Amino acid sequence: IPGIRAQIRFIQQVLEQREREDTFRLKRIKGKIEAREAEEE
Amino acid sequence: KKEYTGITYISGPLLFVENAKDLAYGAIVDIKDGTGRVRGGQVIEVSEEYAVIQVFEETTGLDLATTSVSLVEDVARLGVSKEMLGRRFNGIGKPIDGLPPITPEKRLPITGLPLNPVARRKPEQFIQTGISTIDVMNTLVRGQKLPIFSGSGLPANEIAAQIARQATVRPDLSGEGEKEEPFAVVFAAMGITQRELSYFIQEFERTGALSRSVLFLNKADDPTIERILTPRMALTVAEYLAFEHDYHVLVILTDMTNYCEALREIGAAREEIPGRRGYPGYMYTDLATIYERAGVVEGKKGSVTQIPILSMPDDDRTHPIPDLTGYITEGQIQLSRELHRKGIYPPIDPLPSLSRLMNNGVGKGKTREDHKQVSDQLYSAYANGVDIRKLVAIIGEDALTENDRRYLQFADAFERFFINQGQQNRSIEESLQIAWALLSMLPQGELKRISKDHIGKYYG
Amino acid sequence: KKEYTGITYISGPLLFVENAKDLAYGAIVDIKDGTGRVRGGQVIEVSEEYAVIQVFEETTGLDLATTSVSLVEDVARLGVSKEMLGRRFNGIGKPIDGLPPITPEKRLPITGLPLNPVARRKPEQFIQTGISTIDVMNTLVRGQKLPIFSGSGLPANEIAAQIARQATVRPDLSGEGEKEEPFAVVFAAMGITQRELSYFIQEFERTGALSRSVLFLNKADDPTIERILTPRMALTVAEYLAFEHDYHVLVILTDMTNYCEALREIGAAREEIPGRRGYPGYMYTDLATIYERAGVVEGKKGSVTQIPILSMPDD
Amino acid sequence: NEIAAQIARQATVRPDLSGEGEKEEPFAVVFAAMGITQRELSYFIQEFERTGALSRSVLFLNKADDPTIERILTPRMALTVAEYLAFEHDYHVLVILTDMTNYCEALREIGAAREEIPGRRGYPGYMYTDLATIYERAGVVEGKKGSVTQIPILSMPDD
Amino acid sequence: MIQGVIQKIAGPAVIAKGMLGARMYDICKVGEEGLVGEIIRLDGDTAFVQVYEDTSGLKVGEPVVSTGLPLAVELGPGMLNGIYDGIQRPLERIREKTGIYITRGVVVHALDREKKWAWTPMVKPGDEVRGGMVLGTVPEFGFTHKILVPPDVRGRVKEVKPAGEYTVEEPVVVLEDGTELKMYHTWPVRRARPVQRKLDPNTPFLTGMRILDVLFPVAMGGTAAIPGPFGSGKTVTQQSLAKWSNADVVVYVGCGERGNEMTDVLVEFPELTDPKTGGPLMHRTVLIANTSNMPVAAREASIYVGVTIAEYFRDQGFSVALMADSTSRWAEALREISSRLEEMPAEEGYPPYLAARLAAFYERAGKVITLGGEEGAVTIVGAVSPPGGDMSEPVTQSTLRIVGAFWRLDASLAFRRHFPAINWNGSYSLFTSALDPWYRENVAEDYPELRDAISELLQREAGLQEIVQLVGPDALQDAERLVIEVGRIIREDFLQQNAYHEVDAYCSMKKAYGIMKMILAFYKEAEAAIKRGVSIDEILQLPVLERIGRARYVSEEEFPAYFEEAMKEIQGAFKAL
Amino acid sequence: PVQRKLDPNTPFLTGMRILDVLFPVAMGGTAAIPGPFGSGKTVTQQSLAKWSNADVVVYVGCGERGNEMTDVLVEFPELTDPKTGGPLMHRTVLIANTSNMPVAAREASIYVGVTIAEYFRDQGFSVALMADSTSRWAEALREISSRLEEMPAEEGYPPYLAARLAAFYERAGKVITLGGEEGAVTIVGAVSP
Amino acid sequence: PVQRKLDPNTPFLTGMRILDVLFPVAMGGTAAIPGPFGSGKTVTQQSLAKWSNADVVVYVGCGERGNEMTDVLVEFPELTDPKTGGPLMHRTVLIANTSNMPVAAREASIYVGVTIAEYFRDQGFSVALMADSTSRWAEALREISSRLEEMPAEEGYPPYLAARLAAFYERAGKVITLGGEEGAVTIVGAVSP
Ligand SMILES: Nc1ncnc2c1ncn2[C@@H]1O[C@H](COP(=O)(O)OP(=O)(O)O)[C@@H](O)[C@H]1O
Ligand SMILES: Nc1ncnc2c1ncn2[C@@H]1O[C@H](COP(=O)(O)OP(=O)(O)O)[C@@H](O)[C@H]1O
Ligand SMILES: [Mg+2]
Repeated sequence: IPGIRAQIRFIQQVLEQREREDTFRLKRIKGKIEAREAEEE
Repeated sequence: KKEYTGITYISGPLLFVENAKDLAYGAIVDIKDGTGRVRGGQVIEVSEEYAVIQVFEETTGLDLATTSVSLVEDVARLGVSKEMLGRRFNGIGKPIDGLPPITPEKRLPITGLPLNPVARRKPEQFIQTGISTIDVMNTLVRGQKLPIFSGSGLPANEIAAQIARQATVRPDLSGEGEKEEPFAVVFAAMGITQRELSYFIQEFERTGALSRSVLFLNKADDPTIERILTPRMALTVAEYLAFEHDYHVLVILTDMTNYCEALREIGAAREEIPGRRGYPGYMYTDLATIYERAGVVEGKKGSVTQIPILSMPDDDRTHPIPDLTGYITEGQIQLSRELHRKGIYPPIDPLPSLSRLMNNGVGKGKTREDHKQVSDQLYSAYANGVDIRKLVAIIGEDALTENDRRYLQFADAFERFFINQGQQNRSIEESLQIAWALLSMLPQGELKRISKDHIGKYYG
Repeated sequence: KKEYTGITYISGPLLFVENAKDLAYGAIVDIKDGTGRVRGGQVIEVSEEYAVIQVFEETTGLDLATTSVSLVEDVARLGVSKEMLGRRFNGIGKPIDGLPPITPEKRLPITGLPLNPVARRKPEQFIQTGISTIDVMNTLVRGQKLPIFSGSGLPANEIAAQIARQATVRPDLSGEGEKEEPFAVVFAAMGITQRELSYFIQEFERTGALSRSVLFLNKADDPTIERILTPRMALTVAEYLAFEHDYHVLVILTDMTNYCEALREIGAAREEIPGRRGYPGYMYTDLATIYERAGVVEGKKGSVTQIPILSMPDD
Repeated sequence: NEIAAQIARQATVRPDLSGEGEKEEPFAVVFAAMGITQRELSYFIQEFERTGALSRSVLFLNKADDPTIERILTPRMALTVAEYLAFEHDYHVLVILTDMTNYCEALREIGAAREEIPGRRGYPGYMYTDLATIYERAGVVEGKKGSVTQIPILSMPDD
Repeated sequence: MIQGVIQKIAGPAVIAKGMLGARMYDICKVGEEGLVGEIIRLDGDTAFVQVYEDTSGLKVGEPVVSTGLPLAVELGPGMLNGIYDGIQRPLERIREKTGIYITRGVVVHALDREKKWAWTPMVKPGDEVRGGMVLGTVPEFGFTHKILVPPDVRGRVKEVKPAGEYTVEEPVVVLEDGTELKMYHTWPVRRARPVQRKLDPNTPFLTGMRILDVLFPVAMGGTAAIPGPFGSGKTVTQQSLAKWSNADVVVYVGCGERGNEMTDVLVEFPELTDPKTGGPLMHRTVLIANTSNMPVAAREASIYVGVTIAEYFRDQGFSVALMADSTSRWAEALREISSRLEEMPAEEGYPPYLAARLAAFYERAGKVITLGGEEGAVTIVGAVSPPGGDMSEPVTQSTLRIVGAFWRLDASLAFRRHFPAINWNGSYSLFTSALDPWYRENVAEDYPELRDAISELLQREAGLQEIVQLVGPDALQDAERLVIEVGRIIREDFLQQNAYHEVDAYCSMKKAYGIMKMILAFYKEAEAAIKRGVSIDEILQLPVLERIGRARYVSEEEFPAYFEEAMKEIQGAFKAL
Repeated sequence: PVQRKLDPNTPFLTGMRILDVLFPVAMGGTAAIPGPFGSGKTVTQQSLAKWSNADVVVYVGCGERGNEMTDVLVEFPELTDPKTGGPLMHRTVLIANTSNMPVAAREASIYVGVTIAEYFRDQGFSVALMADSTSRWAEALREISSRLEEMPAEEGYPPYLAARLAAFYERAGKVITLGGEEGAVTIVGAVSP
Repeated sequence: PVQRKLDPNTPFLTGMRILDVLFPVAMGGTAAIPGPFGSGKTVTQQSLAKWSNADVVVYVGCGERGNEMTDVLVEFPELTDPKTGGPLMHRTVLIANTSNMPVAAREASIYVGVTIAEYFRDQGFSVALMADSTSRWAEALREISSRLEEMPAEEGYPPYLAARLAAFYERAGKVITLGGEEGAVTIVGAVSP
């Protein structure tokens, strides 16, 4: 029981890690597009 | 009318329109190509410079030169009437039955105004379904919403069809019930196979459901924004009927997961950051927007009952769609690949199925005397019968006593006669007497959650 | 005196000051709303076009007209005296006793400097605590740091208020010198329920360790900048009273998890990439700041011994 | 490295059971290395001089201490010569593309310098097309008795 | 005041032009309809209004005006018997005015403004007032009401009105500093009404059910938590500790939930009986209520509205129980209002400042003395409903870190018919020591020892029941059978309250201590009997156990005529045998 | 444009045991077959293409390896039609786009396979389209949407992906054509996660 | 730069029992020591600094305690290497970088250490190098790449960290210098995952 809880919790946290990376990257690319709307003039 | 030409930046499903500071936010436009063809679109993101038109269909015949856009119906509404009770539509609300399009009695906004909660009494009179394992163990009452957590490979749509064509309120258990009230079934289906749409029109037109059931069927190849707008149309028709003529309206929303994916696609299209697992952060309130428009009303007589059906992706309940639906609605019923591949229609195992409003809804005067006792007794009896059934693979049938042999024969006969129904039209009294015939297989005195007088008054 | 105005853009806890060139990176300002209330702020990201003031408190009712910004004390200094033994302070360090404010004796910066490692001796002498497994199997050598791990529903607060009072160094198990080295406990409460604050007040006043201790209680309904600033206040007063009076100060950092949620709460301002599970990746440098500030120095009899108690978020 | 060395030194097509007589031509090794360190390099070249294969082989060495972007050019430059020696001289070219993980890390670096949206675990989307245009320049053609057989060596990260 | 116009509308984010010099976080009526936005993220001239409601059908170049005040609440008389939304708009007058839906872009006031209350003055011209002092009483429902000067205001009082039958828009007094003072006043919701000092808990919040003050005290000025599953009856417990509390003012906050799980609150709570004076309980209970389809920031600031109204009642020297409902729903509201702000997420999906916001919620609750200088206490019985059911989620984690009394409710005990559903093997208090001198001085000098004994028994019973679970509860030995029977009668008698009983609705400390001493005397009398020479089962059939089983149903006004009588009766009943 | 669509009463007689008995495909219906690498997708599809009851088989290789395609081109004309006696390639129009072949051609290939199958269902035949690796078409959408500087949906596909996939799987369905006669397209789509 | 690199044939006698009985390191070879907190790591580094057969030990500790550095500087000038006599401190150049010192200096520090290692391998000395806690050097790379606003990949570590780390470890080996001496430099890299 506890080893399987530790494995499932570890997989949950590494998927949360992947999700934080990708929402960071999408925040960055929205910053890019707003910056490009500024860049055009 | 005026036509806003001089448009730049067509991109994907979007296009920009210069100097159109007259389009209000959320305005329906029609995009007339230079080649005489008209698409539909919705206006977002108006500015002083440019407005944004999202296009329903794919942008293919457009160009920077020969493009015009025209405002139509500056906030999206529909024309509503009562005569439309046999009329198929598709999302927008175009008739697709090849029959004369109706004239409005009213002109209602398709978005929902929320209910003042002080004008809602508690829902406490039942509605049968025909499905005995719904109407015995975990009932449905007028006003409640309860979803069907269907599997990804199970026959949900046949269940939607049968419950839509069979469920009728019965007032003769109440206080001298009249049948002057009609019963309107509003049936919305979104993101659907062509084959199962033909199945639905066959099933509705075969048993006279078509006389009293209005239909919003739109397909998968239809634009996704029509799948967003469709249950708005269904619920505003339901609200019009039930609260402007005091009807009893049962609404069935097929495949809320398709609504979810259309919401996620349009969020990522209209350029905003997704939240949990790539879903939009406003999915909870937008999902409450089309759940919490149901109920019963203090003073009025209407009753909006809401059965949504959602396909869980690969059978988890901490996926965001069943998490929000089980976190908003009142209970759930749940199908199972186990019992369906064993072979039983309908495939409802009840042991994770639960209403949270049966306690207020059933009882003497309302439906029947013994109803909750029968429900709890059958729940606990089938609960330990399942575990005895999986234990007996180890122990050996002779090595268990008389009483648990009776429990195992109870489970074996139970899943054959009570649940296994197919198309067998059952009402509530046959449901109770088959419940007592199944409970006769247990010996008396074992029925610890049923008081003695019901045993003496119903045993067989 | 020297009031910048001209606020172009206030977004969250951040605002942009036009025409700012005389300011400095890492300096402190006060923001003065027109109604008459100041707020602390920090000067980061200094450009020729504008300068980015991080607001410390919640922003409310600020404008772009009357937002008077003024530079206040370039290095993050603090007025520290000797006779702070036994007074409740703020998370900032302002007094909450009814007593008058202290005269300063050295306005030294609260960040501190790294010790030169060719000036540190080894931790080589002993201090007595109360707890027997901390005294025998574990051993609290004077001059190091050691944490107490704990759990969610476990009594660590009583162990804190216990080792704050039944722990004094034994000088006659070694040779002699027993008058000249008294004892002191700096007690920083990073994030507290009010009930805990009542418990610590009653226990310290009961045992009389308030005549030796110094109190940096958080009162954790205050804005998060006071939570993040109280450990450096505590260790600054500890380093002054340990390297200018040759004491042997034991320091209790109370919870450290309210600290780390304060750090992950201010960290989501610059949109820096979060690390493992939302903790911003420079956290190791910040804990290295507020841990390796302690240690022993040759030539002095000073020692700063750190006990950070931290619970796990889960076990 | 030792498995690749043994298949380099002692692999031979057997003509007799195929039923065509014989021509029994031995192989020709295109050994392209992308960030092998020094020890593997020593082992491969001493293995090749002990089996005597360096009179019929070519090495495109792009070591660990070499710069880190020319790894994108190394396999395509090797397989150009492989296509050449197969399809113009009727050979039996075997190509050892060592340690593709360093190729993929260099591809990740050039994909992340240009901000490009990656797929899974930070690798960019066009990695499929670039590993395709490395791999599928291999096979046999109709009529021409030249041929290319590849061993790419992967290093699975978390095995 | 500041009339600007709109230059951009993107969803609910309306970017407005012309409001240079406008403040931060104000009301900002939008358009000819007028929607209540809030002002974030200023930039040069512009201001980013976030609109609470759907922006369907607004155009560019439409006028937008501000108020200047932050998100406030209004305070005065007539607030009792009140039902509100999250931004304090009384839904009874809204269904009265504009139909059974809620039309977007409508405005009413919180107070009624058209009821002449009966003023009674209490200060004289020539006095001066500091903030927090009363200056006039109003009787509302026979509950006394005290109009305070709003805080951070001072001045010498003149133009004092005599005993007049007035409305809320008549300034009863003026200062000599300008500054008229009316009955109502407004207050910014995101901080506390400042008060001169708080206290430490030396008073037990008399819930009234005979477990959740005895074994699990909560200590008025304190803070509790209950996770509430379906199948346990949370609602009857909330009605019970709203009906039988020590606290004289209840603030119920439904911070967004299921609508049909809130219509029972709407149609059951005004037909309770206030069991002190006689009327319904609504004459002393403010009620905030939200569905799940209301505007989002209303659902967010709902509990701040509740806390600020409860502080307005604590500064009148009262005893407020604030019961909040389903804090995870409030976390969902905060999460959604975070995703509009494009914030970088946290552990599960939450904002980074969730622990800070729950700290600012819970720590605005304690036994406190007013600026007028008298005692009142605003304690919180706030709930939690786990969506996943797993207790590792950060909302239950931070709640279990911050609160001082954590209870549990089970689906198993109500399935076994145990009302209430409190588990005593997974719940915990922390208010034992701070209530220890009060218990010694006002209950008896052995009540902490006796609750130590019963806590030992309820540890011991589940500590030993594994061989009972396996072997069989007949063939044990002759001390452990007495422990099983004592713990079973502890369960079935000391724990089990039928709240719908007429006299068992309430349990003051002397009745609990009496039943408590009776059952310990039975234990250490029967243990003497079984340790001298006899077995257990002949003791188990006896009119003693009948008297303990009736001992909870005896009224407290036969209790001195029951307690020592049954004490000596058990004494002689085992002295004879 | 087709006259009318129907409900199917005719199976796709596969040729394999499980994929006809326990998991049937009706002749108008579609079918998806996901599988990890090294599992037997291509051999399954070639078993279908060798032994189905189709008048015409459109075989769409969208982003695959070349030896799969040349194996088919060598191996079919040496064999026997199940329906007629002809060489098996005479019932197969093959559309190929292997992995080294250029990147944006994949959307073109996957629409061209279904439109040639739609031409042959307008002749009253009964057509089997085995299209594999529509994941590679989603990945080509990732390719070109990555250079537009757009905001991708979940994991990196541009967000009109499922709209395109629904529009692709629309076109089957046992339909009565314009010239009175009836015909059918069936689709066997491989998805590679 | 060197004339030529040799092959490792002579063991770096690490001194401890398990580290040469079971899993030995050669004289030009490199070793990696993982291990979380509470698993020593510093007892082991100081033991390798005390008892080996090096000629110069370059102990480069980055992102590290101060007590370790002052431990090494206190207890070395009394203990004695097995070969010479005199203090051990006269063969150990140590580059401290305590974790409170400013974060950008670490990437200077590591290359300073390996440069000193090459200057001593050019003088006939079998140099032992101990690069302690290079995960903090990876944090330094993460901090400056996040200061400089590039793309992060795999938890913020910038994607050229493998190139930096490979060009670091590849400086070790067994060479013969241009003067005619032989030499070898070995690296013990302590990684703290
Ligand atoms: N019916 C079968 N009989 C024998 N071998 C098979 C059969 N089906 C598949 N295989 C083997 O399975 C392997 C998988 O081929 P492939 O279709 O490329 O896998 P996938 O496409 O699922 O990655 C093939 O090499 C083939 O030899
Ligand atoms: N700073 C940069 N310099 C060069 N290329 C970049 C840069 N940042 C991103 N890129 C990549 O180069 C591409 C540039 O796209 P863009 O200039 O919008 O259109 P085009 O594809 O015509 O160059 C993007 O797909 C992006 O992935
Ligand atoms: Mg495959």
